[PDB]
Amino acid sequence: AAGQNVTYKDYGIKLEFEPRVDDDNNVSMRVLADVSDIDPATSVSL
Amino acid sequence: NFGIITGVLSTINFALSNGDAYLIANPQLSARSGGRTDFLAGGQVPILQAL
Repeated sequence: AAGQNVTYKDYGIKLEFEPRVDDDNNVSMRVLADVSDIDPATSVSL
Repeated sequence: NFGIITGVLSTINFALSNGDAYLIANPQLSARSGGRTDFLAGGQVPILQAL
C-alpha cells in the first residue's frame, strides 16, 4: 500500500538446475540461465 | 474622431524532412514436447505499482 519496507534484488550470473536421469543416462532437466548488469541509462533518482 | 490603424504580419516556411528505419529480429528456441521455454533479450525498468 501507501504512496516502509526494504527488499534486496539479485543481479549478475544466476543458474538453477533440476536434473533427472534414466537407466541409459538420458537427462531430463529444467535449467534457468540469467545474466544481468546494472544499466545507468534507465536508472531513476526518486 | 474617425480613422483606422491596422497592419499584417507573415512567416516563411521551407521545412523538409525524411526518415527511414529497419529492423530484423531472429530469436531461436528449443523445447521438449509437453514442456515450455521462455526467452528474454532486453532489459528491465522500475515502475511504481502499489495498492
